[PDB]
Amino acid sequence: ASIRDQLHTIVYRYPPTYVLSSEEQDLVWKFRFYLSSHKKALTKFLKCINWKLEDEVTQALWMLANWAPMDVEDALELLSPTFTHPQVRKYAVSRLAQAPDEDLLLYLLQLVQALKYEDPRHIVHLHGCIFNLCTFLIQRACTNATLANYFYWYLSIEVEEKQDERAHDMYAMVLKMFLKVLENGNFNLRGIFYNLRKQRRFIDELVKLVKLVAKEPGNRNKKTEKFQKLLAEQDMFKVNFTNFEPIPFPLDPEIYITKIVPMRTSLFKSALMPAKLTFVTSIAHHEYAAIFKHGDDLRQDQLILQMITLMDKLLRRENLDLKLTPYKVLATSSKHGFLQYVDSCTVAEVLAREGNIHNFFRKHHPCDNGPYGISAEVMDTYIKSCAGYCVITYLLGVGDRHLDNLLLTTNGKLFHIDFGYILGRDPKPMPPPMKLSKEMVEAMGGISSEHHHEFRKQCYTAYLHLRRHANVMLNLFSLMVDATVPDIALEPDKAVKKVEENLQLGLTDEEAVQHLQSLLDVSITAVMPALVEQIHRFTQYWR
Amino acid sequence: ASIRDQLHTIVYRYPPTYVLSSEEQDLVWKFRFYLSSHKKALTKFLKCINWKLEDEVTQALWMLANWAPMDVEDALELLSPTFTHPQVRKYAVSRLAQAPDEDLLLYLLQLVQALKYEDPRHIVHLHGCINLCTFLIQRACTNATLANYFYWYLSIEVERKQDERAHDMYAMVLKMFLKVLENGNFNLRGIFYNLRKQRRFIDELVKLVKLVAKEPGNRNKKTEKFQKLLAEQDMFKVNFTNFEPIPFPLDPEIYITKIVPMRTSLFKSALMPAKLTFVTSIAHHEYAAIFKHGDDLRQDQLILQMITLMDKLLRRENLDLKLTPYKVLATSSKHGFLQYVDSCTVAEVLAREGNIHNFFRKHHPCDNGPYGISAEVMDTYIKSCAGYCVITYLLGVGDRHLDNLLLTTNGKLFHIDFGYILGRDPKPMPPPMKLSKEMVEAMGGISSEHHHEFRKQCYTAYLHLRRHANVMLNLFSLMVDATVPDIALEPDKAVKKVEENLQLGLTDEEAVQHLQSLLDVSITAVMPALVEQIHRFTQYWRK
Repeated sequence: ASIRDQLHTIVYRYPPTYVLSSEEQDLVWKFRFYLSSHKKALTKFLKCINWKLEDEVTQALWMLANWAPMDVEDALELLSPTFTHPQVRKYAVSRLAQAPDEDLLLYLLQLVQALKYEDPRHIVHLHGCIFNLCTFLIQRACTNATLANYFYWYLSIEVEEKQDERAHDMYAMVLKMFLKVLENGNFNLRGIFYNLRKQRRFIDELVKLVKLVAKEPGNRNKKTEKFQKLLAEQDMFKVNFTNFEPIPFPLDPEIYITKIVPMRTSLFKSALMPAKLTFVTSIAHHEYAAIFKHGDDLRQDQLILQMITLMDKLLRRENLDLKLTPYKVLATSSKHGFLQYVDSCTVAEVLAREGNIHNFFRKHHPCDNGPYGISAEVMDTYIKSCAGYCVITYLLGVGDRHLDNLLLTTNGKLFHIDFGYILGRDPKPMPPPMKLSKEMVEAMGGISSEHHHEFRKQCYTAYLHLRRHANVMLNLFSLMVDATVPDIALEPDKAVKKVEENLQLGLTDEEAVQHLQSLLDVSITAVMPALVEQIHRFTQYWR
Repeated sequence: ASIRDQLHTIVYRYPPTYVLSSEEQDLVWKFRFYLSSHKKALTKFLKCINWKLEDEVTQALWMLANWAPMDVEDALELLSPTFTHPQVRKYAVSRLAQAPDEDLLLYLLQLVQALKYEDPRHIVHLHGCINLCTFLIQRACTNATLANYFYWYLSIEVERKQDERAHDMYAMVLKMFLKVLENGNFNLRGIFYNLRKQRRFIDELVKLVKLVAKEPGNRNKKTEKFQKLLAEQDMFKVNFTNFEPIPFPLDPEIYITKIVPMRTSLFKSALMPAKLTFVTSIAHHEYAAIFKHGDDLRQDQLILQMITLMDKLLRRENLDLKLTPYKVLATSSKHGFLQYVDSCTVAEVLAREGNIHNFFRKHHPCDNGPYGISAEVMDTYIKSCAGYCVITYLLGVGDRHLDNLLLTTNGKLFHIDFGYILGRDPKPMPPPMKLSKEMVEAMGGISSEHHHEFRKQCYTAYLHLRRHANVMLNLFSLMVDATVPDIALEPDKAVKKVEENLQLGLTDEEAVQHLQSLLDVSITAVMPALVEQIHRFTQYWRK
């Protein structure tokens, strides 16, 4: 019908986790038969059928075979715990199979959690065969070396020591099966297996060394000295850190390492003391650095970093480059991992060493002409980084921000780090909704500036695009409900709702921008002491 | 042609005071030939041609005469010093001829001011005889209320070294007008007889009032004296206890027979206003007015004309914000009349009845009513609030306090007194928007449905007025040499101050955002909970 279409388009194209559809179910259904407008339609169609009858199930399943094929993002929802039925799940797996590896890696973290939701019987039967989704992950991980790397590391965190007992047992089973398939396959499959073993041996020895450093009494500098001496001690360990045979790096399976440089290694002023390491690579003695951190479970951080990477990709697709830095994390075990090292200086360091951010930029990229005697791109990128981070931190509810927590680079970028507080948890009783240092606002030229205005403009458009891609972020959050990420595990059932609450999906675009602006304004006013003075004066007016 | 067609629609609909299109006006010239499309086309056309010297002129008039006739507002701009051509002004005055008497009444204040602009010759040759001055006179004679206001607006102005000659011109003009009335027919003679009747009365009331001031002492003492001077028959040229019916200078439709002495009271203000009760010719109806001896009232009367103009525009849009444009006229500098509306000051309401709701509750209590108040009173309150906030913002009205704002039993809120205009405040700060704390509680505070409607009403009033910006700007233009206190300090800046609050550069949503921002600061300042929250947010980055 003429209007019939709009009532339905709002349903295909707006609600994402809504149970909202009810009567709609009967109407979508009657129209379900004539027109599968979009893949988006299909996810919606699915919701009403499995509701009870088998007669309903048979008709719906046929509808599915012919329907315009779902997008991976929607397929993700299908692996979700809400839909029991074997045919829809086979279907979700077929949709992923169609996907390219790069896309598969992004989601993989979620797919590993997705495993929890499949029937154990499929997993036990495959175990029986060696001694769809699960067979699929193994089959594909074998196909491509970097995928295998991630698959392995994700499975290991899961396997190591109520319903947990059941889930651990399942993961243990997947790992034994994956490892046994690899040992057995050919040159290409065995090659993968040998490499994983080399990483496994290397990390264990690395862990032994860090523990010795941890034990040695002393301040940062004395411990770092002990750490440097240890690396250089050859054949005190099962591995010789000064030389080894090439091992694909767990953060980046693409780079082999072969060496560490004992004297280049530092420890962070951070309170857990991360090593930095340098390695050399298999190529032309290149360096890599990474961090190695031995205090917390990096899982919450990989989730957030995965989230930042995803958002960066979506904005980049729409031709919005907020110059974000989505660095790499893996955890090894809970309690160790790596993180990518990006050349950066924390804001507090910058403030203490140079008077203020502008001075810092100006030193690295002076341009007499302007904006502030700083080359424009640097100003432009600082502005974009700020807006991307401000919106992304708000959406994900990142708490516990401070001057140690934000960093800068020489190019301009700002980014965040250390995502221990997430989804509105904070060590302090307050917000602000938006997280901006007085220093960051001053860095922008203050309240009225070609640049500050530019910063707000960027937040709003960033916000609008992110809102549009709510389906993927929400589906991914849905799969992390039993995830063993601390902040999520406090009320698992509330986590997705909170992300969704921030997305402000009810509101119209014009309305949503006003909302962000509102949050932005309180935050900036409380941070700037003249604005607080102005409010003090206004109260004073009415007397 | 097509996109260039859009750039054309851009020039007509958007600005009234732009210097725009200098190299570009000849571009407008090119498509103007074929496109005397609509009225707004014209005002722009004239701006381009006339800047150049001698033949552009003859071509333009042929074009003008051929042009789809100009709207009356456009006409207002043509009277100004920006256009000095005799022909164009003739045309502008022909446009005025088209206008209804009511529209004339409105513009007539600015129309009187318009006279200051050329030509001096017209006045002197019409005087010699014994087309703008002529027009105004001819029409004053047609309409009795028109004539009334014309007379009063003239007599104030006749009561810098180069401003001294304008006075001369006003004088020449008033007397010509008065002479036409003397020499006129039955009807003109009648109006004239009535204007004179009004003078004597004004002078006799002035004498009485001066004598109340001459006596020194208490407020009760001065009222006693006032009552006695009114009751004293024939100690004055006019007997105030009863006199021959005269049309009220404030409201020419009403005639007055007498004043009631015992009913008169004096106002709280240090300079002490008198409230008079008048009896009218009809059904012993009574009229209440205020008579003020202290200050020149031209500033109050501009603001009220503007409030009245604005109300009409809104209501034409069928937005009735339930503003109250009480009529004001200044007889002379240092005395005039004010329409009186039965009202209670907000300070007065608050001291007498604890809070504002109690006041509304006293008069219109409904048990299922919002606040134990009738639903309609709460609505009329919200709307008046909204209306006034925006109008006050636009006109930059200062010196707001709780004696300045009064409430009716009906729920309307309105602003009483316009000492400070166009941004001037005795006090050093805004707030840009004026809301007492008590007013917001009266709405039931920020998290209420009424407060939301109030804001929603603000934005909407604002958007609409923006659309009618041209009328207001032109009205203001003709007020540059006005003899209003606040225009006189910065004549050149005055128009620009109103135009700036209109924010025409902004697109509609940006405009709404802008207004949200001002409302936000203004309301936070006032509410202590909102201030404390800012305290806590500031505290967040401290440690």
